[PDB]
Amino acid sequence: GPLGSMKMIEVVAAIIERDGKILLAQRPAQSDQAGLWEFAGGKVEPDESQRQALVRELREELGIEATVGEYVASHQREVSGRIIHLHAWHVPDFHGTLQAHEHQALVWCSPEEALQYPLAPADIPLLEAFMALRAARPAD
Repeated sequence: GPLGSMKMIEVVAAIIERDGKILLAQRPAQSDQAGLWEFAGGKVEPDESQRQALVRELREELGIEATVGEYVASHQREVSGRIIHLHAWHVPDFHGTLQAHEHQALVWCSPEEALQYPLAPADIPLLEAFMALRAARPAD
């Protein structure tokens, strides 16, 4: 029925895996509290590429020039009628040093460890399949 009657909000999430651990950045929304970490990334403008968005967003937020390669998983959710389309992609390489611009703390923790923390509701299904990818291995 309604296709174009809905608009998608595209968001790319970068899974920065170094040493076997993933990069988590502390940032909530309107919460006066902290402790909840998120997977760094950003919203995708239609005129920019999904990989390009991650690369530039991480360059702006994390001060790193990331190299996008292997896709992990995608998750869909809604924001008052609008469908947000999140892509968790694994960046196997990054140029620079990770810094937190719009984020408070930056931590490296293993996939299994990460899902035991207060991750955003969208980041959970994404990490679930990331650790799934390492444990089941789609290459078999």
